[PDB]
Amino acid sequence: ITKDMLPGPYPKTPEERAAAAKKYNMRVEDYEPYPDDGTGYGDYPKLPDRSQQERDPWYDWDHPDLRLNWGEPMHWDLDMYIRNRVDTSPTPVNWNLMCKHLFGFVAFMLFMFWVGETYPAYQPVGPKQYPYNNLYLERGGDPNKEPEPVVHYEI
Amino acid sequence: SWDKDVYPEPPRRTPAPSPQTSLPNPITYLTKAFDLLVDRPVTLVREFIERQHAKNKYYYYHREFRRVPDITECQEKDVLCMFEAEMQWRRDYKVDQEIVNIIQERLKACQQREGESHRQNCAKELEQFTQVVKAYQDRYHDLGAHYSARKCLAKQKQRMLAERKAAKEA
Amino acid sequence: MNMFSSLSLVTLLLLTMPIMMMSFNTYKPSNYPLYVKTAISYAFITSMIPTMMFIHSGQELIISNWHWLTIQTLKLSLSFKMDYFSMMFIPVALFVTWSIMEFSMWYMYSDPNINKFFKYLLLFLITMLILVTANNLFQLFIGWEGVGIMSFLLIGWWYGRADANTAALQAILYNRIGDIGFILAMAWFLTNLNTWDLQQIFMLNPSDSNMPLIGLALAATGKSAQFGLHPWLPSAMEGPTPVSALLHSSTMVVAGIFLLIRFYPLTENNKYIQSITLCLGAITTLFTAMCALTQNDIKKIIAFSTSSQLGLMMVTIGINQPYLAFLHICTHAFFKAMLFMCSGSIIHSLNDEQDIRKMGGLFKAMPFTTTALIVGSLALTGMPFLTGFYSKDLIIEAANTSYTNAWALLMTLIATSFTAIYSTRIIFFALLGQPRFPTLVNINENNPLLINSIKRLLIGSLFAGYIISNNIPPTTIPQMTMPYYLKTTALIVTILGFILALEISNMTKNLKYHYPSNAFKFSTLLGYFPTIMHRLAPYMNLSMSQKSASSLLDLIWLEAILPKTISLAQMKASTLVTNQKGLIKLYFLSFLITILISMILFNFHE
Amino acid sequence: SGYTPEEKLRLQQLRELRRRWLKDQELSPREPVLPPNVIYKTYRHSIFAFTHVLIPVWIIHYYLKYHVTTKPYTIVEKKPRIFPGDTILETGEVIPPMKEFPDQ
Amino acid sequence: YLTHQQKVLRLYKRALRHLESWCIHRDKYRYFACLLRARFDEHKNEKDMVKATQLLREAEEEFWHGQHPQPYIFPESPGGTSYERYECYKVPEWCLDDWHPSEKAMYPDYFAKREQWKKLRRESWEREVKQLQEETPVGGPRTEALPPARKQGDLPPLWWHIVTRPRERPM
Amino acid sequence: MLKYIIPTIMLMPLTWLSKNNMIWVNSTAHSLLISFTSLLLMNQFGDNSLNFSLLFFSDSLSTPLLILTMWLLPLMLMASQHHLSKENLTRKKLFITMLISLQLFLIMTFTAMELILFYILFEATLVPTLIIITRWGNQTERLNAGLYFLFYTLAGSLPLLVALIYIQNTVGSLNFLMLQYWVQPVHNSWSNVFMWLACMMAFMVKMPLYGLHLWLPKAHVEAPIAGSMVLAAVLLKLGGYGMLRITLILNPMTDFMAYPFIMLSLWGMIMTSSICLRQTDLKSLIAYSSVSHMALVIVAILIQTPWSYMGATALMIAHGLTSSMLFCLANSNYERIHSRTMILARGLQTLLPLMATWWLLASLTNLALPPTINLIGELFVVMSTFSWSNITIILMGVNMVITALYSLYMLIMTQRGKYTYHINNISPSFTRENALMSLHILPLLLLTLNPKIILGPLY
Ligand SMILES: CCCCCCCCCCCCO[C@@H]1O[C@H](CO)[C@@H](O[C@H]2O[C@H](CO)[C@@H](O)[C@H](O)[C@H]2O)[C@H](O)[C@H]1O
Ligand SMILES: CCCCCCCCCCCCO[C@@H]1O[C@H](CO)[C@@H](O[C@H]2O[C@H](CO)[C@@H](O)[C@H](O)[C@H]2O)[C@H](O)[C@H]1O
Ligand SMILES: CCCCCCCCCCCCO[C@@H]1O[C@H](CO)[C@@H](O[C@H]2O[C@H](CO)[C@@H](O)[C@H](O)[C@H]2O)[C@H](O)[C@H]1O
Ligand SMILES: CCCCCCCCCCCCO[C@@H]1O[C@H](CO)[C@@H](O[C@H]2O[C@H](CO)[C@@H](O)[C@H](O)[C@H]2O)[C@H](O)[C@H]1O
Ligand SMILES: CCCCCCCCCCCCO[C@@H]1O[C@H](CO)[C@@H](O[C@H]2O[C@H](CO)[C@@H](O)[C@H](O)[C@H]2O)[C@H](O)[C@H]1O
Ligand SMILES: CCCCCCCCCCCCO[C@@H]1O[C@H](CO)[C@@H](O[C@H]2O[C@H](CO)[C@@H](O)[C@H](O)[C@H]2O)[C@H](O)[C@H]1O
Repeated sequence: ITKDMLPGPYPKTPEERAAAAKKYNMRVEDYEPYPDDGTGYGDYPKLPDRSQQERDPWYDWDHPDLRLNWGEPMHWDLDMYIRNRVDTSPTPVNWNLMCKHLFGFVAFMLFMFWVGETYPAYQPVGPKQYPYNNLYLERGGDPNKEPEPVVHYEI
Repeated sequence: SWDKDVYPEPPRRTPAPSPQTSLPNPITYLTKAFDLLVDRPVTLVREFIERQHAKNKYYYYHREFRRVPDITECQEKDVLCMFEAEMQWRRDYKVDQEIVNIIQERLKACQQREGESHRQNCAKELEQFTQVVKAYQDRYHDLGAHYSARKCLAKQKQRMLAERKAAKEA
Repeated sequence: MNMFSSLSLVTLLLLTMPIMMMSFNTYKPSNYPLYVKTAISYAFITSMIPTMMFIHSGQELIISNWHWLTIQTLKLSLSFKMDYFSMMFIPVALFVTWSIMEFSMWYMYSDPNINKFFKYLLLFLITMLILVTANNLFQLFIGWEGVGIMSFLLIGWWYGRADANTAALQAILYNRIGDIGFILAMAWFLTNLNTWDLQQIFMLNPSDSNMPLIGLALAATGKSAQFGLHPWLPSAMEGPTPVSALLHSSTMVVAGIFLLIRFYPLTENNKYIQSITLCLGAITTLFTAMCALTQNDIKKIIAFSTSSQLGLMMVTIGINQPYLAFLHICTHAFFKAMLFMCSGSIIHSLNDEQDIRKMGGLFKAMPFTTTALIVGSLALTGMPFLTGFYSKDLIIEAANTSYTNAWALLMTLIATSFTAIYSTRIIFFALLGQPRFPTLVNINENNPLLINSIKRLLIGSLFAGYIISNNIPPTTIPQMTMPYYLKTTALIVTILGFILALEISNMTKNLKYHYPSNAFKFSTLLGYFPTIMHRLAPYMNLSMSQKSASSLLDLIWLEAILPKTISLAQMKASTLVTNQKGLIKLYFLSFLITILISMILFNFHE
Repeated sequence: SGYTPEEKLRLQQLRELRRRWLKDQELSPREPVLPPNVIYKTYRHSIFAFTHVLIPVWIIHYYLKYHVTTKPYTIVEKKPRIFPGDTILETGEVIPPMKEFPDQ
Repeated sequence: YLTHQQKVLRLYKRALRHLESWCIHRDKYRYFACLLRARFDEHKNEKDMVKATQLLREAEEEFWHGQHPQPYIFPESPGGTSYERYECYKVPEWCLDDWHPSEKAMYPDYFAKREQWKKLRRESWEREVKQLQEETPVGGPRTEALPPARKQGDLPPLWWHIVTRPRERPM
Repeated sequence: MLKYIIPTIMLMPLTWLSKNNMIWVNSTAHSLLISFTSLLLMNQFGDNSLNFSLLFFSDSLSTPLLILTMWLLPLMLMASQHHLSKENLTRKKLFITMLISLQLFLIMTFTAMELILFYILFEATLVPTLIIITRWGNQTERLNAGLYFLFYTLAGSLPLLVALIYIQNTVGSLNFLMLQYWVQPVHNSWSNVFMWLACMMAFMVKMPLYGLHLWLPKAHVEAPIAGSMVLAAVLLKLGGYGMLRITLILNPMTDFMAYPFIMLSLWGMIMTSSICLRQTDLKSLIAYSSVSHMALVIVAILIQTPWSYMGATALMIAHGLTSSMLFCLANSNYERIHSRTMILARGLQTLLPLMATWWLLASLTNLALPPTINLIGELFVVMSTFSWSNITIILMGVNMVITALYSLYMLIMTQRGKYTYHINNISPSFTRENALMSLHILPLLLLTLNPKIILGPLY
């Protein structure tokens, strides 16, 4: 690899754009660099922000696991778009609708748990009764002191 | 083997077998098989090993450290005295760590031994643990990684000053 | 004592022996899988002896054999708790693993790395036993992370498949998030109680236990796949079926529940933690059962079933019935392991087909798998006096008569009806009707390893719950007085679930074409939680990692503000100094300025 | 839609080669050339129990009896439950029975 | 890049597979598979291409609305439960060259035959390259198609990695 | 220490007077013997350190660092002898001489009694290290890596020299045993703030602290394998060892001066862990992993608790073996495919089964699987930072999640999936490479059986 075949600065003139496209093995009509802010993209092509999962799995790829061909320009975020990471595939339900139903379901359940906490179910019974002043000694009470007696009567 | 005063154990009360079934107890026979197949051969091997040990009796000793003047008696910057006082303080620090460890072991043994009645029946051990942890915290807590006798003494004097102040105004 | 402790340790040591022999000392790869299977069966026998002594007299003990490390006042020792929970779980776990490994000698026969598979299964078992018998939190964490890493290696068994690797890492990710709660509890207990030992934690019995218990709850959320950290469990169906059987029955998933049971002396005094666990379990049991209603992959249906049953155990924790939660762990291990092996039997017969839409007509072709599948389905739905009835029905009765969140109670009961619906879904589509599988028929379930392994778990799924309930000592006061409609609620809502499920299933045979509702898509796609979270969270995190942390800061601004600016200034200064004309006149003129300034401005002459 | 004549010919030629290659993966009779009832089911189970249960339990029991249990609090047992009407083996003490119950 | 006919036939196959996922039962699927074929048949002879494209455009929108959110996938197809399952067992043939001589000695006959395949590959390479040179336009190849062998005794150019590729079930 | 310094020096005549074909055999055999004798430094006492003479002393902190240092020299020789095969004889002996000289400077650095003696040997390590990087690195960027490495170090180290000389004038001694007794508290003033910074910044750069770490990913990506091993395993720990000693004389000012550096470290460890998830160079990923691990050590040293100092010591030793092992693993791939790009060669488990096992074990130690000493060290720091402030558990817990993701991402990318079709030169793992990996992992795991020897003086 020679320096002329390595990424360079943002292309300013149409001849540079035609030269950059050639270096990246692209049509000059398909080649578009990242916007020339000060972020450091240079002339590296901006390719569609699509996961490698979206590529045709029946094509005879040079790298079948990545679904990449040798010599094709790699997406800047290729390592984020491998099939083990971010998928951008179309979904049967619209993204916005999907968020409404998931959030709505969660919000409803959280509300109803507050309601059920404010209005608990219980049985029509009085408290459980324990002997020996509510088991004062067994629960660890100080032997040397004296609890106020807890008395339970028959009914 | 170990001092029972240091590591106390209440007297053990085992109930006697009082069966109310006509079926044989599978554990009893298994217990007998274990003593025959496992305990007896193991005891013979150990008894042979103890015979060899009895032929070659030799002794080791618990090192005894004489007391030396502590940091309070050391003149400022006198490294020769500070060094011996500092080494003694470091040894005592290690010993106090193990004293707390003994008390915690007593507390943990009591909790397991007393079962479901442990809350009422381990009050004495929980008290002793509470008091020793308080004393250990007073001596050694908050000194930092670069602790020393000098810093420990500074901590104590601050505590004595606060206790004097509270006592006086009271 | 000496027999009890010796045999309890020999059980654990026996399980490590096939691992140590892999050091080639006495090694015969001819039948390592049989060697490992035999070791499990012997360990099961030796573990029953101390179990019998506990049932007889209640004998329990703690073995702190080896002193590992003292950190000032924190003495760390290898310690084993041989109590109620370990003496009952170990034989159940070993009995189930015995069947699973025998099933695997058939299911994985043609795998070239079958020896490594059995080594990994055994390591999975060992780490769980470390978890279950651990007496201190550090020893527990060893087993806690051990099972997690063993799941990673077994979920990703077929490592050439990207989806298998993705699922394996997903299990690690969700479980590490829960582990944050585990280390929070360890830090809190060390700071506040000066211990990681259970004895000291329970003796000191802190009243202000909200922080440590929330930590333990978060750890249980990840490990037991409760709502919020739940998706990884259905994703773990990437692993070979024997992994799913062992993962869902007697190892990983129940560890989260088991952790909360081990700390019941704290949770039973904290009503705030009870409320949180109750609600977390209720949404889990309802949500995952709902997802199971529309799944078509047989392993995924059973996976969502496990999450739903795990949610039920979390409910049982919430209503302060830890011993009933433990019993459900034991009963559930039998019929849930059987269900996976039955699905493995079908999957193998249909050449790795796992979609129930391509099954059917197997009721007579696979009579023994059919019988095991029906028994397991009935045990799961709580048919009276099968193994599942002896925990599930007590749990429902206890929840009905408890002072509890009313909404959580309804969610639990509805999820019980859904359990009957998705169980019917498997039976209807897999066994009944006409075959929907390919024309070359290769159905065959006549291998003795398959039959015997399923047979042992079938016997357990009938009698294990009855035998266990009649031997364990009472530790609570069961609530046996209640109105008839609270006593029979579990059976009634289960029956209605069966009736409603049958009508739904038989309607699929009508010559009418229906369009999917939003509820159908919500259930099918798992409430969209994986679709949104598994895309948005990785994307945002991975975008930040490159755009900001790596590029913006490391490659740009941290370079610019120090080395790049310092170098620039020096270079500019150098050019100023050295860009001289070489003229005598100019140099001597600057001498005149220097001398003048030296006196007028700085008074060097004074 | 159908193979062009040139595509048909290439597939036919590759097909011949592939089938010859697969046929060449078959092992010959001598390969690999390796360098140089009820009772027998009791034996394996007998030797296995000896080397995997008896020997390990001999080692553990010796280890526990003569090293672990010779140190304080290494093996701690919950004390046995004592019910009314029991006899203590150590002392011979007899625990009194509970009071007389009311009828129920 | 797909013609109109290719798009219409791909939609038909895709719609039948999702239809079968909904129906499940074979008799029910047969009924609706015939009704669906009738809809495609109702416009088979449409000649105004603008009209036909609109029909195809609308049919794809109808398919998207009515697709199964979890369609049946053949186990070994992309996205199936056995997809890529055996890739970890596929080992390239060149690995055999690195076997120790004592490992090769275990299969004398296999490795004699392998040596003949490598001889065939070596003797054929230069002719393969030459054929590709003289059959490729000046600018370069415009498609990925490869030619067959022309002369007798020649092998189809670039055959080795297709012929000697791993078996689908290599163990 | 003469029983170690002198035999280390003798390795130089040994290498130069060896037969031409026995330079690797002789130097490797005898450096292993020196490592064996290093275990005699384990004679440590509960109260006093092992004080040999007026120049050298060894305590529980420097002992494990010494044994790691002397263990690494033979491993480095084994790792280097393959890529140096075509080098001419005299230039091989020079390379080995630089490695021996680095070991000589390091063992004297970790045992120097006097802080100025420590400074000089602390600084002498730059010369052989810089020479190794710039003379025997493969790429053009090694010259720039040498400069960044050199001037980042000297930018902080020259102020340290002024501070140390100032301290000796004020106190009268820089002997560390003397300073333990004559230390005085540091009062709040702008003079002491800059005294504090001069005393700490040189060590922060070497750790490296987040924000002063840019030199490190350069130095690794350019250094030869032996340079990477000693850089990661030992040279980073000069900074940690430096702070552990010098913080004695900076109290109580460290109470608040630590805040900016704890923040940089607590946030830095998450930033550098996240960075690892998007690295394309395998050597650069391992380098960024070191920055994240050393962030814990900086936090541990700065909060100054017995638990944090024990965790810091265990972490430094554990990271030394793990990180050096990872560089050796990455280098073994590099010797076949001659590229550091992580995604280039995949599915290597299919082609190199046993090597994939070393990859798994190095990954599990990197993510601190219990009870590895990696986990012991990290856990002790987590326990102590929670007491410092409960909220740190959020940051420490998040970093544990990210560490698992990138540790296993590296494992999955290179070992699993499908192999690259056109990479057909993946020859079987050599005995030398397998022995190199085992000599990392085996001692690392054996230390789990007796962790106290790597927990430092606070044990
Ligand atoms: C036993 C189970 C107990 C828990 C049951 C929980 C049920 C609670 C469900 C809450 C979710 C409702 O979420 C709601 O769904 C409807 C249906 O599309 C959406 O409705 C909206 O979107 C659709 C489709 O785009 C359009 O017709 C229109 O824009 C509008 O109707 C709402 O924008 C959304 O807020
Ligand atoms: C924070 C305390 C330590 C701060 C130390 C800062 C002092 C400078 C350290 C690095 C000095 C290296 O010396 C010099 O640095 C610059 C960049 O910095 C390098 O130059 C590099 O950046 C410049 C500008 O982007 C490019 O023109 C050049 O192609 C590239 O190599 C020189 O090739 C190197 O010779
Ligand atoms: C904390 C105090 C530390 C003080 C340390 C002082 C270190 C001084 C290092 C040498 C300074 C000069 O080093 C010099 O820097 C400049 C830019 O930075 C480099 O110059 C390079 O980058 C600049 C900037 O794009 C270009 O204009 C130039 O064409 C290119 O050659 C030189 O190649 C390098 O030789
Ligand atoms: C009065 C003070 C004088 C002090 C002098 C003390 C040392 C005197 C050494 C004299 C012998 C030198 O030996 C001379 O150099 C080297 C080293 O041995 C030998 O040749 C060398 O070849 C290679 C290295 O290249 C090695 O195998 C080995 O070092 C040696 O065999 C020469 O064949 C010999 O002629
Ligand atoms: C981890 C293994 C390391 C392997 C190291 C290999 C090198 C070994 C170096 C051996 C050095 C032995 O050095 C010598 O040993 C003898 C024992 O015979 C000691 O002999 C002395 O020991 C003690 C000294 O208090 C007394 O009992 C008595 O004065 C005498 O026996 C000498 O004090 C010591 O000078
Ligand atoms: C990564 C970058 C790290 C940067 C860290 C910055 C830390 C800043 C520390 C601030 C404390 C400095 O030290 C502080 O200075 C002030 C002066 O302003 C001193 O003030 C001193 O002189 C003033 C006169 O104005 C007196 O009123 C005061 O009595 C006296 O203490 C204090 O004695 C000292 O407390």
